Amino acid sequence: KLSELFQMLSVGELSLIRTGNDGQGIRTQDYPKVIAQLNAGLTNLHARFPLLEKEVIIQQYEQISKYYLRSEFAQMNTTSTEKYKYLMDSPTERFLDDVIRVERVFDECGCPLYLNNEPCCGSIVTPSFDCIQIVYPIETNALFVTYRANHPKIALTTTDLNTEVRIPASHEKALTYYIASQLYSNSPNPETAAKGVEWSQRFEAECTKIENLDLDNAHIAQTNVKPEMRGW
Amino acid sequence: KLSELFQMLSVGELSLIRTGNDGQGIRTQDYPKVIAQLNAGLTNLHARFPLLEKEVIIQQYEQISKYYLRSEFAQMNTTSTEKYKYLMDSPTERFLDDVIRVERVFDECGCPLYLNNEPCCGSIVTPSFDCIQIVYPIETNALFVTYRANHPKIALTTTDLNTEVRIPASHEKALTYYIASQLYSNSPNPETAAKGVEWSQRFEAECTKIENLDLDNAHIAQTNVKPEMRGW
Amino acid sequence: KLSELFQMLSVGELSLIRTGNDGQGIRTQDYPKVIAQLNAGLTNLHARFPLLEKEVIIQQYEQISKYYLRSEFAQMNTTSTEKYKYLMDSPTERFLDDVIRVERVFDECGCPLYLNNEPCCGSIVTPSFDCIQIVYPIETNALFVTYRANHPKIALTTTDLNTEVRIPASHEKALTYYIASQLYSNSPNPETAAKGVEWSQRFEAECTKIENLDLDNAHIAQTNVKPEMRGW
Amino acid sequence: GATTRAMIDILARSANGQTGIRKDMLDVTNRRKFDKGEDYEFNANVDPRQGIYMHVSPEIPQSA
Amino acid sequence: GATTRAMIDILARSANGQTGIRKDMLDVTNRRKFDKGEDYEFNANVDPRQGIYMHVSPEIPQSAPMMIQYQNNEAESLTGVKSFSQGIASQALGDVAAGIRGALDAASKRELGILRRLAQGVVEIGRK
Amino acid sequence: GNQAGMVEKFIGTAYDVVKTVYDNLGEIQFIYNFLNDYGVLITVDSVTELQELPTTAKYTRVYSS
Amino acid sequence: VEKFIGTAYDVVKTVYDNLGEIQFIYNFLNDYGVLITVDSVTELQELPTTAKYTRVYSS
Amino acid sequence: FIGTAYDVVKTVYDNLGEIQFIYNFLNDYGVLITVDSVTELQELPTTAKYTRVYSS
Amino acid sequence: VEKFIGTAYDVVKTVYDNLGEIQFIYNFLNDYGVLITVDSVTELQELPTTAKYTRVYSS
Amino acid sequence: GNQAGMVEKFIGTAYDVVKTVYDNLGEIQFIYNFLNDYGVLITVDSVTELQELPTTAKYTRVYSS
Amino acid sequence: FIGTAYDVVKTVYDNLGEIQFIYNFLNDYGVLITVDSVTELQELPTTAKYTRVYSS
Amino acid sequence: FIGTAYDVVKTVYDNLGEIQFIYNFLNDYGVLITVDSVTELQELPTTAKYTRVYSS
Repeated sequence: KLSELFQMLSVGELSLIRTGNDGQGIRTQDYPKVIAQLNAGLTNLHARFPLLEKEVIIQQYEQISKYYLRSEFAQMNTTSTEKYKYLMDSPTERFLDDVIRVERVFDECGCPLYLNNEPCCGSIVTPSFDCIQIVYPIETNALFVTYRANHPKIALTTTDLNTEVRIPASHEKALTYYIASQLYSNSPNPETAAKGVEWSQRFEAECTKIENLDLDNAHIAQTNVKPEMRGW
Repeated sequence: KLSELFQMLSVGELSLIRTGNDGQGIRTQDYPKVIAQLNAGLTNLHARFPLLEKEVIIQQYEQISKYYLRSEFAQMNTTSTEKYKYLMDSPTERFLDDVIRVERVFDECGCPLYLNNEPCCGSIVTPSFDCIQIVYPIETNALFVTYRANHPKIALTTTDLNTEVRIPASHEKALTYYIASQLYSNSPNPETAAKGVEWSQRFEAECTKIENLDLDNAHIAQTNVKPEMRGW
Repeated sequence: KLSELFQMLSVGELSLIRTGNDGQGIRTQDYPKVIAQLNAGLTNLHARFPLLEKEVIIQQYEQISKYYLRSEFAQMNTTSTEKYKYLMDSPTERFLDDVIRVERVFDECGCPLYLNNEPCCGSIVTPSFDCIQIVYPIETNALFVTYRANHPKIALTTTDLNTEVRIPASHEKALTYYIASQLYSNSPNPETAAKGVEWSQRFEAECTKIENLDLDNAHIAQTNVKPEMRGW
Repeated sequence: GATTRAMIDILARSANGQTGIRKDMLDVTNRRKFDKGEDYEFNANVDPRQGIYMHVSPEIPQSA
Repeated sequence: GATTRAMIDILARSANGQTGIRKDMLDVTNRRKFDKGEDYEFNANVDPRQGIYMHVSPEIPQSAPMMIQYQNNEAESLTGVKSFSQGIASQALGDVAAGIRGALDAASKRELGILRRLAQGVVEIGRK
Repeated sequence: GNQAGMVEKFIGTAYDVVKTVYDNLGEIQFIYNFLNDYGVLITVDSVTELQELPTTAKYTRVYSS
Repeated sequence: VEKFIGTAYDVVKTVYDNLGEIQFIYNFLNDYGVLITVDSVTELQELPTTAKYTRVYSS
Repeated sequence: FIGTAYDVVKTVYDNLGEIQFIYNFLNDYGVLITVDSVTELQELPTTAKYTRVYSS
Repeated sequence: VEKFIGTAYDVVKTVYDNLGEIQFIYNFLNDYGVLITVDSVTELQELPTTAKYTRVYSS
Repeated sequence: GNQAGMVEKFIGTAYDVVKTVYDNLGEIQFIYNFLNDYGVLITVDSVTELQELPTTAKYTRVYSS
Repeated sequence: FIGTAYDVVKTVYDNLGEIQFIYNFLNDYGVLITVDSVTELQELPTTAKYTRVYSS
Repeated sequence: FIGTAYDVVKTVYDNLGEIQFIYNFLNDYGVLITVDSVTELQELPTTAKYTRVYSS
């Protein structure tokens, strides 16, 4: 939970600094400063490691060819006045703007489609960082975009400490070292800047350790299918 | 939004500096200083990464052979007194001078044309940094220039903090480090200049990280078509 | 515009120096000092990059064999008392002495001519840095010299801040770093000279970056025509 | 058939003719002179034996 | 054809004759002397073995001729005709001498298998 | 591509209007026909202008005080 | 050379230029209605049911 | 080939002349406008000086 | 091109869109009951035992 | 895959309701049939509306004060 | 192939029209609601103005 | 070859002599200038000392 992370930061890592309040808990006024750094740390960990991969269904409309990955066009977000909401969200999968990289794209039946392929004029291109361009949209089709997902963003004004930070206990130290590095690096004092650099190096060492141990089952080899494809 | 970026700069990165106002928000008098640096940072990120690619239609006139990529000749910009507005803008695609590199040039039907090719006397040459020279213009034709696009420039006198900064959350830190580097490097103090250099190195490390992870799907390989072209 | 460049120099880059007036705008007495450095920066960028290439028509006279590239012999410059004005300028192309390098030379029909070729006694030689020697001038011919062009020089006594500085937004930082380097390097103070050297190195790094990304479409390869020439 | 296809893949998918030129080698005029086919003139900080490289197909391994 | 085209591409698209000269090698007069063809005189800070470079076409990899030969060997093994060859198959049609018929190898028998059919066609024409 | 991108680029927010017009295109043709033959009752705001109307305007309503 | 007359861009742009007239047609269809007048009752019948406002002039 | 949006746009384009004639006729002469209730009469633009209402 | 009509996603989403009606049916089945009326006693018998509430109109 | 993932994604917490409805589907059909033939006793809150009901509604209970 | 969940969902989907008709009929006209005890009568929604209770 | 702009320029150039003669005749002798309304009469240059106006 966020309370545990705040206590851990207050005593042990952010101890000899103002934000830690001498190990008596993070002040209720410095929340929008640890939370901003925490969002960056969670984004870094969720982009460098595959801690959350999710899929989103994009319903194709006859007059729309550029589909934006924004919650304003979501089926569950009822606050938006968009006439056509092509994102197909469910109470289970909500699509809270947590998109880090669009990896794979499928169709309604389940056949993979090419992504960003120029020679094949049947591929789904990506114009901008959050858009999906379908040159050939059909009113009776739906996409099945799968992406690497981010942690649901914790608002800067969040006050409830029961908001759960969903990271494995192995990356707790990596996140904490990242937060310490980011908070220690703001000041231009050489002595404090050196500590910030040391925290950055230690965070990059923890990440290297987790990569070397593959605690998230990311770098796992697959069955070779090249002989079958080449006709052996 | 711009308010979130201003708060993030004020507390955490531009903390021990005048522009940060000791972590109580950027002053309403220092806006035209963070905004000038923010425009440079957005331009750098949008030129080094393909965060926005857009197309513009250039209608050919019988008497015009040098077509300038300026909003003064746009179809939607009604403030200009130009007799012939050959840029074909729409409420969707507006062409707000956000041109970084003219990459590909097509025709009305959709057949690619050569760009800056000397031996072929049917190629679209580029005289200046914002011009398109058509040696053979026809009154019943239109171009389909596609370019890498920049973020719509935020005016130096902008006061509304609801102007949205459209960058992925992964490049938020890269942009913030760039802003810190630019603001810290103005002073000739060796101690502050060292911090500016460190921020520049950290920005160039974040950019290298994003390049290595390809979070924008930029360096993706394509299907090989050389055997087909060579007649194998 | 020049006003935006002056403001950007005043706050952010030329901040901790006299010319910046502590970030309250460049004084109306220091204009002929930023403008002199700005002209040098624009000349450097326009000579190292092809930001402006232009052509000039030189009408050949029977008694003239050495043609000088000076506005005193221009057709539009009516202030000069020259009997023969062989430069053929138009309201569109004015030839404001903005010549950086004479690259290619053509004839009236459009057939390329050799430049500075000794063995061929039909080539247009270049005696001085601004002269064009035609050993065989004909009263019924005209040249089509094409050169890399400079930014129209901003006068040292210029007071109107609406004079537009025509550079792409990607080279804004390169120009600003060059101006900072030139202004910081005048003083012999070791501490300030080090900052000037750092600005020079950063300018040369920005130029290297733009060269590596080819934002001006300069280093683009051409179609190979050697097999056709060699008879393959 | 598989070994023949592998040999053809090694010989074909490669770059036979694609010649790379170092960006900071020749100026604007010397680049045109080199492209035309005449003698060129390079800067004092670059070497012709390293700046210009013409790709050739890698040799098929003797095992195939 | 593809391998021959690749060989020609390697040999042709290269620079055969383009000679590079280092910019800071010879002064104005010595450059002219070198261009004319006489003896030159270079500065003390440059080396002639590095300043002057004449480009030559890169050598064709030995794999391309090997593949050409192999695909020209898999054709002579499928049809049966092999370039300049000594053949008896044209002299072994019909009732011939034993010595002539006794020098029939595999290629000659392959070539005779078509000759007999072509002669059967002529015999069927002659019967008509 | 089925040229849907062009429709989005130019008719992005007016596609509802365009589709509604296309749905009632037969009634659009009917309304085009009636008007053509002055089949509608033309109204004028005063006299000495009812004469300025084409003779085909068989049906007219004049406004007076 | 080739002249591009009547292509997809031309049709789409021609429709876009006439978007004001299309909007006027939509408003005329959805908001209000016009009075359609005929000469005889037979014609009232020969009229489509979309004419909810009719006037017949008889002797 | 399913160009539904382009099919609709082309079908509208083929009858664009009828729309132009209708707009010109309605903006040139001025006809009688009939509205069902008194409400949309008030919501009518002021350019329609001539109105008729049908009630029960 | 292929039109995907009636696939697994279509059926599942059609069921999901009608989840309110399914919940109403569940509440009607589990919470309360309706009064089912017939014309004669014979029909009362020809009625399933799930009709725990019956009314017969007789002359 | 047996498409159970789609059911979890869309019917994740309402699967109990869906299964309960599917269990009593025969009784659902029976209840669908009765209502169709106005076999249920329709109730109205006043008079002058019992007439507004379809003639097939043979059975009615009227509420009055 | 054992698609038990999908089999249940498809079986419900095949009879979805009956559910729609039942919901529309019950929300359109208003029928008599019968409840066994007085408790669930109070737990009934206020939308059921007509109720009958069977007791012993 | 579609040189529309050059076709127009060449067509004008072929009749340039007529334009030169017209300009010389109008600037040499001085003819009567006729203008429809009184407005363009005032907007006429002062070089036209001779004017005539047609009104109803």
